[PDB]
Amino acid sequence: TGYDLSNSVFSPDGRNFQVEYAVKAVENGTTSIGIKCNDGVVFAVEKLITSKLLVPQKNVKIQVVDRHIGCVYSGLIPDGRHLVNRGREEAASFKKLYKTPIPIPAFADRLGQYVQAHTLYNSVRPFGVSTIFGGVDKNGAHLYMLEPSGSYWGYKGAATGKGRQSAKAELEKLVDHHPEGLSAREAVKQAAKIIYLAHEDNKEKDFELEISWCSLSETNGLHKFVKGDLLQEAIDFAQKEIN
Amino acid sequence: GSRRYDSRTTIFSPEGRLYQVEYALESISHAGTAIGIMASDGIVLAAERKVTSTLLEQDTSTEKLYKLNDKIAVAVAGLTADAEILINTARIHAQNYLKTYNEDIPVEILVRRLSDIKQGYTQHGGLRPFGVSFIYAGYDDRYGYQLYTSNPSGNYTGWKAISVGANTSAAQTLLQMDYKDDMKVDDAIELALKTLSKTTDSSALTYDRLEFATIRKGANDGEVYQKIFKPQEIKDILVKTGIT
Amino acid sequence: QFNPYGDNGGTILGIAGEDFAVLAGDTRNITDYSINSRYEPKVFDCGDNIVMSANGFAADGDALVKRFKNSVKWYHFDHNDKKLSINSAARNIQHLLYGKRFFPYYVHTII
Amino acid sequence: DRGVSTFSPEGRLFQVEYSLEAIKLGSTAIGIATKEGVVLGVEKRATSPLLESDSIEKIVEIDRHIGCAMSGLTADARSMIEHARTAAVTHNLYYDEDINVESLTQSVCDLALRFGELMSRPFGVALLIAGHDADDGYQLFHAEPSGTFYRYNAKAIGSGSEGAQAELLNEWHSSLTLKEAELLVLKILKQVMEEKLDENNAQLSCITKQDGFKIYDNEKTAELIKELKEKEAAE
Amino acid sequence: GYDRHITIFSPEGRLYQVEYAFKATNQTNINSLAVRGKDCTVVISQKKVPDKLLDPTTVSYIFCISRTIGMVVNGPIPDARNAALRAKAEAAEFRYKYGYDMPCDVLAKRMANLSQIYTQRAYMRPLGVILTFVSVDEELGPSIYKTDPAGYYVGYKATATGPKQQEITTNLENHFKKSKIDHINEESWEKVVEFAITHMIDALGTEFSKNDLEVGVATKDKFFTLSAENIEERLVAIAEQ
Amino acid sequence: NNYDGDTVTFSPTGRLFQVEYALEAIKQGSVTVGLRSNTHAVLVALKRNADELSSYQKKIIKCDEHMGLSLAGLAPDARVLSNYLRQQCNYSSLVFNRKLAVERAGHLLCDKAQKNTQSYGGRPYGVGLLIIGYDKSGAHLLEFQPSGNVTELYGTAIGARSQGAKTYLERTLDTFIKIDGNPDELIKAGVEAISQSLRDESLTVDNLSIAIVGKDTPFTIYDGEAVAKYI
Amino acid sequence: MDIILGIRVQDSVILASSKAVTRGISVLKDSDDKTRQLSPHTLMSFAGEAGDTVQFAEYIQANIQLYSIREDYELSPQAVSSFVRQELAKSIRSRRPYQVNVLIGGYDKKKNKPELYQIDYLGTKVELPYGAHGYSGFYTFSLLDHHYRPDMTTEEGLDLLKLCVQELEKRMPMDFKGVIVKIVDKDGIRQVDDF
Amino acid sequence: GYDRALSIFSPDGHIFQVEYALEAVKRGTCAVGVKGKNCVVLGCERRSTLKLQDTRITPSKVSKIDSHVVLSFSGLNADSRILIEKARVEAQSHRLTLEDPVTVEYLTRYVAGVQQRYTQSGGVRPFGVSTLIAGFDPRDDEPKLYQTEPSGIYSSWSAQTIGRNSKTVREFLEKNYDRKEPPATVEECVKLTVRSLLEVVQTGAKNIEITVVKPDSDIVALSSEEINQYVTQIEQEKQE
Amino acid sequence: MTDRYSFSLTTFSPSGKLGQIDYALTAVKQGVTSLGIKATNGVVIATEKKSSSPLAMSETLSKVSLLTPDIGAVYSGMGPDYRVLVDKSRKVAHTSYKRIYGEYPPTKLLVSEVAKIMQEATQSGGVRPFGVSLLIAGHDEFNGFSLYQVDPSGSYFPWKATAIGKGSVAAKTFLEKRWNDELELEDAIHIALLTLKESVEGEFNGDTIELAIIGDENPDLLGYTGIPTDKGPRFRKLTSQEINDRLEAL
Ligand SMILES: [Cl-]
Ligand SMILES: [Mg+2]
Repeated sequence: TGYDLSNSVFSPDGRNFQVEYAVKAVENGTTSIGIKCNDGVVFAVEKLITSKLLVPQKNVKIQVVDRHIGCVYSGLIPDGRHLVNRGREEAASFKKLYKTPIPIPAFADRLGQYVQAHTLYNSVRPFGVSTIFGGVDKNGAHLYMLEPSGSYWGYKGAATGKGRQSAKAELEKLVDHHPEGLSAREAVKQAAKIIYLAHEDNKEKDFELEISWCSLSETNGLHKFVKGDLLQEAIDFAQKEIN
Repeated sequence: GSRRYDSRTTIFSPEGRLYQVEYALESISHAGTAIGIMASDGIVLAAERKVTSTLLEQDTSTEKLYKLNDKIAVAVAGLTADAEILINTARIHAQNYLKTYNEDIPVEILVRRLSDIKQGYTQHGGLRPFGVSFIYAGYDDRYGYQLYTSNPSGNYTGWKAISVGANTSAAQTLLQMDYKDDMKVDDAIELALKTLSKTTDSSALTYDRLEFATIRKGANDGEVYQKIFKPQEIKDILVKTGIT
Repeated sequence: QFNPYGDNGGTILGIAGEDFAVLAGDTRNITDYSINSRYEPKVFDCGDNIVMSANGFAADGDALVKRFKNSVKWYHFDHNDKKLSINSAARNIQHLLYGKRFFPYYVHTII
Repeated sequence: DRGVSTFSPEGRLFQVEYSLEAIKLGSTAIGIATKEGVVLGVEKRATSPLLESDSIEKIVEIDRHIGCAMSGLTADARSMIEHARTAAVTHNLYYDEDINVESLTQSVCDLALRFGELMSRPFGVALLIAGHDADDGYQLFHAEPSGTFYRYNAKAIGSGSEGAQAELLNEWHSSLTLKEAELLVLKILKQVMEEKLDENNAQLSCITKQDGFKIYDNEKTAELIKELKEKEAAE
Repeated sequence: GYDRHITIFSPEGRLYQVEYAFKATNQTNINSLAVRGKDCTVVISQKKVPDKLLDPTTVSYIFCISRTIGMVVNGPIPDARNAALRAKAEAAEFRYKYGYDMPCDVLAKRMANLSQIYTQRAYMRPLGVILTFVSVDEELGPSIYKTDPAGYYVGYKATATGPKQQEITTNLENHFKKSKIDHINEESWEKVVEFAITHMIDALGTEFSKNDLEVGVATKDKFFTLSAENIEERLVAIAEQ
Repeated sequence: NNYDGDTVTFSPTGRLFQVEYALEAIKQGSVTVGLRSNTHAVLVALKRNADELSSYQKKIIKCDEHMGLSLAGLAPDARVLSNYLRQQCNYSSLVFNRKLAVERAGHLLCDKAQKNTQSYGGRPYGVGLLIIGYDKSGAHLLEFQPSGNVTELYGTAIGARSQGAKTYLERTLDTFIKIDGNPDELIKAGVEAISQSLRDESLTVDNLSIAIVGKDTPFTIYDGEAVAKYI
Repeated sequence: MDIILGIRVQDSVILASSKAVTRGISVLKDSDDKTRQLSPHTLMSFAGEAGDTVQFAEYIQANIQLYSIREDYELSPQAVSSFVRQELAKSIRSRRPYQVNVLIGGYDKKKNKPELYQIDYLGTKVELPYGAHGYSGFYTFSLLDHHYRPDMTTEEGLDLLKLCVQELEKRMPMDFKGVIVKIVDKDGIRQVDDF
Repeated sequence: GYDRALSIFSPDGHIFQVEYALEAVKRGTCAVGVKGKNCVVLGCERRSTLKLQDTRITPSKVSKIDSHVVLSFSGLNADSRILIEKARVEAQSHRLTLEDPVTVEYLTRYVAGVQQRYTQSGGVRPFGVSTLIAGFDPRDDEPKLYQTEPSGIYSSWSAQTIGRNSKTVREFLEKNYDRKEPPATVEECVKLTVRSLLEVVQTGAKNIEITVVKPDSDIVALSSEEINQYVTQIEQEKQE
Repeated sequence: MTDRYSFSLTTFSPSGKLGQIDYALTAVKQGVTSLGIKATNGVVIATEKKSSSPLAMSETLSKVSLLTPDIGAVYSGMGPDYRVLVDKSRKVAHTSYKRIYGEYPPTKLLVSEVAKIMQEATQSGGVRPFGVSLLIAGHDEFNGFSLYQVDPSGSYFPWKATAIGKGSVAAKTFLEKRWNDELELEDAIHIALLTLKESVEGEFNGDTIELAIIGDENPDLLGYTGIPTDKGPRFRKLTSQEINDRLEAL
């Protein structure tokens, strides 16, 4: 054997074991989710409070690309930042040449091709993150989830990290119970609940909730962080549902 | 990364030998024998073709003996494809010298440069060496008739008579026995063929399994002529010495 | 054709005493016959008790002062906060100026 | 095989740690810093009696105010010295002044870790850089192939280093004269050296503010050796 | 045995990495099929959306390379999209340099040559995909050309790719034995799509809803994919016969 | 085991062993403490010597007038990273006439360390850094790890036996955070914090290293007789 | 720089080269030797642009001396002249060409014959019985057409050369401060001290 | 470009590639250098398994770097040509810029620096060659003899030998060479060099090369008969 | 990133073998049989069209390829490696010859350029050898008709007649019996079809056999008229119908 020692090497199955090993690093990371709604998308993430010494609200994990795209990820945090830095360069060159802001599907492939490129050579390591991202463009709302292999699809709801199965189950119920659609303000509240429910799989350390959103009506198509009264309202909604 | 798959072609053994050079020499020892003999009035090059097939086109073929310029030729032992890379380089080097100085290149200078190229492949670059040994036969106005050999190590030496390729041990003993300094070309021709005829792995030495060449001053007055022997001319010289 | 230089006018003056030194300069900045500013300083405290002015073409003057101020900053980092002596500053400025020998800073510099 | 810039499980660079073993095989070099000057002394260690010992150049001038002694794979030091000399002279050209001993050492130590897959391996030599400047006075530095440098009051490197360092620990005080320091280097060198110490197989040097960096003659060192032997026999 | 990790020859003259790339082809567990009409070329592929949270409109292995050329992929989606983007760039560049639309077979050759390079050069791995290119070429007419990780390519009367490829292949072979011709003798592309689906149903032995299939159609001067309702309309026509 | 030859290789459980081994170099390094209030930020560093004849390895480096760090692990790697920070701080000043935000400083270090963990040939940085600073949003303290992970904190400590100081600061959180407009008292809390990581040795005059930055205080380092006040 | 002459006789080559180095309205030097020995039996005189002349001469000298050491053999005058020509032929299409004209006087030991080559800055080589560069030729060529014979001795060649220098001293506008004369023959290169 | 670090440290602190290059030197034919009062002599072994050689054209073991400096070697022959070429180029370059030929020390220091560079450059192996560099500085009558080796260290020697069985001939020279009184004449110096090679060589026929270097670029290689006279004289005195 | 494989993947083993070349030759052995026969007034090259599937159109896959108007090539071994070699061979004929001399290269020199390309894959960094043996048939004015074999090592040999691939050992023995120096082109085509039937197992017709000749000039295949010196390509690919005509009188 030895097929798992080098990246870009096919095993006799037809698998790239190094990519599957990168997925294990993603599974080890904290929970993050994405919820598509009527006219936009909502992102949320679990931030483990390792210590009392961590400054609240000042270790931001959700990142913005351009002005209309939000990105969140689980796994190796530096790898996620490197991917967003590339995403920002890709979005900047698109807008530079074509004037219009980068569409979400266009943006999704730019990340996809870049991540996929890191499975082609043994001189690079695959990305140790699954990235949930999306936003609002001319064709409406789009949510995506990208994996270490470069594989991505569009999603109604997306989840990754240590509590992905719990979050997926909760997401599937929302899709069934709301066939006509979920509103942006509802999706923020539901996102909070799902992170709190998904925290049961990481319950040694208590956590800090962080939410962001893009919505055509509520945020005017731009990416914003949920803060203050709207954040606390979503936390209270989540607290009421666990009890 | 790629380190895993690197053979490390340019390293020393614990004994102080170059693995790849030694193994390239082992490759060359299975190649058809080539003999060079230097006489007072010319040089002979003789070489044995590698196990010939009856349907091989013999007259329009070149495997062992190559022309570098009008005054210098080489006999090859090893990979032909590798030898041709080096030959074209040597041909170009000779023309660069002629273009620069308006004089034909001295034999040793050409040999040294070709040998320096081979040396480079043993010290840097991480590539395999050229699996080739040359016998250089040539003339210039400084040293007259000269025989050299070079091998994959890039080391070269001068000779009165020499063999490369297969059965060099046996061939060198036979040359060392019958060679003498006042020898003529026609005698050297006979010695070359007699040596191949005894050291050959074939049943009997025939015209179709030989390449032959001479470098004489047998042209008209103070000038050198290269003669790459035709099939019929090898057939006649083989009968004339009484081998067939 | 594009001319990369200009004349911003003004004048400067340096005098040295026994235990002090002055570097003066007018505050007027001009182009041709127009006044750009009545108060645009061109004599700067660069740190380590060194004052500097690079009068002539203001863009080149500002660029040079900016580079020397930065040179002082990196001298501290690289040499354990050592004070840059006036003679050492002078020699450093020579190299800044001469570095553009074939596209000069159009300035008369005084420190 | 394995990468050149690889960490061990203990958190150390393999190649750097292996180069330190090469330095332990090298000949002894000792430096002592005083308020009157810094003394540098080395074991020459000729491999054969036919070798002309005066050609063994293990103590070296970098500038008039900075000297250097080496130990280990001494061939590796040539490009380090060349860099140091250029750094010293270049700084004088740019700033019309002598360069600080610490800044010189830092410039040399920047080369140390410029290796990988830049040069192919770390340096296999340690340097004792002794000098003087107006700011921090007389200084002695130990520059390693790890890129790290420590200032020392006294320091020994090479094969007899751990035995000599323990001896320097007891003997060094802040009021040592230059003459006392010269004898102390000779004393400690004679203890750790295999062959018997004399003017031909050992070399002394110093750096003072007044006279700058000076390598001592074999005649001058011989008198200090004779002075040392008499003083030890005197009690 | 490092001769199984990179693309160099094994003692028996084989490239194991190339062979293992072929096995990656079936990792998606999807079967594709391509046939030619008189005026058109139809390609169909199974569409499996296991996760309920997926947006089914974004799940696709058929690609519009140029206006005239369509491509279906059998293999993982990252390598599929890598190949698609490159093919799109190649087709566009061809048009710019040579002043006419890149033919299906020429693009297939170009992509095949690229695949060949990955089997010879060590630092590049093969893509674990089989690319089926389709068009109605202005010189050659309805065309199907297929590329694999070995760098092999060839034209086809019809073809199939996937885990149950052999069952589909023989099903089509038996039809062309019977019909005695190189294509589907049919006027409209609608009925050629119906043929393609019908024969896939018979070969695989499964029934299809509108969301179980994915259909691409190449006509003169355009290649297009069918929507769920276009396929549903097509499924109704088969059922009522 | 088989997956620690280089940084480009993941283990079967999704670990990067070369990064973890680089992390191990920090644990071997001498202890250093960071803590802040709303007005000031303080670094306290225990310096280490080779022997009694040697000097004490300098742990604290200045990056700008408003920012600087303390190191633990490979000192040459701290020199490379601090030099990079100096340049980035300086770029912000020359181009934008803007003091570099301490948060952006951390983001830049994270991205620089990351590139070394994803490429063949290179290696991770073998050092951990505590960055303090005062910018437009008040006092800050960051913890850099060579994995790439940067974290903003009220207080922390890294190096050998850093868990003692880190527990103390976790208890003292409510006290020291409100030491506003009082440098000497914030330092005292830091000196008391680092004292919880001491074993056999105590804080001497040429052993202790303290640095401070704040509202009306440039980043300045105290060594030698200047720290005798706090022993 | 200005005046360089060359005369090939029966058994030797004689090169005469002016001693003046002028810049502006000042003769800076009146004892300048405008020549370099390339090998024991090959001498090159030179004239042209200031700086270029010596830089080129010494560069050629270094290359020929390197060849001599490598092969333990002296290159023929013909071979040296061809090398020099090629260097100038490269130079002329460079960013900044060598503006240097040369005469190469050598004794070929294999042929036992003196040889004189005239090469201009463009790389224009000619073998001649007598040669000159610059305005000198406008007087000397016609003079030598008349007085030169191919079978002359070295002493006859020196008298023939004296006749050229006298004519140049009479009719040239500039004071070139006389000439340094050097003879190249079978025994090597020597300088005539009293001319 | 090929980047691989071939010369690297091992756990015990050795660079094996440099040490294995020394084994190649140990395999090479013996070379000896002895310096007298007013001369230096370079002696060289030539292995006698090669008959039918052409000694006119075969590369000589001693090479002139300039008219006043010579270089002999032991180890890989192909490798030595690269060092000799570089040294010859540097010799001419020094004359061009300094207007003075190289000192023997300077030329040695250059060659040694080249050897060192190949012990910490990526993609290259060390030179499997040790050299003896001998000559006289410009306008100087003091003899100079230096040695270099693959690692890059160099040093001056009153007398020294390198190559195969060099430890035997070094043993001979260590007792037979007096520092207080070196070989006063050329004859004495050549004889001591020939004697030292006769401990190792085999026969004193076409196996020994001798090259004598004297001050002011006075270098000459001895012929067979001239060397054979020393061999004949030494053997007759030996039988005692 | 970047090609870090700057070192040879083909190296000498202790026995002196070049492993990758030997293994490439093994791949050629597995390949389908192809052959070449030289006549007095022409050359013939032939091979079996091994169809991957009956649905596949074997006309689109061309094993016999035109390199110049007077030179053709056929192979045994790995088809993709051959295809790229043909591309490079066609291009090198222009860049290194036709764009310089204004005429197409002679057979031996084009062969030499192909051999060079294959030799470089045997020594250059980060590449394996080509897994093919070529048979190149061609004509030029001064050498006349010629036939060459080119192996993975880069070695090439001129042949009167030969075969390579699957059943080459038997096919070469068959050709030794039938070949003489007085063969006309039609006789050589006849022998080629006889020799190839031995190695072919399934169907044997014009649709499963690919065969081309280097013979007389073809003015009808030139595409234009008016230039007397330009007389048309000597390379001609025999049609499916033309093969079947000769299979009746077999
Ligand atoms: Cl292509
Ligand atoms: Mg002219």
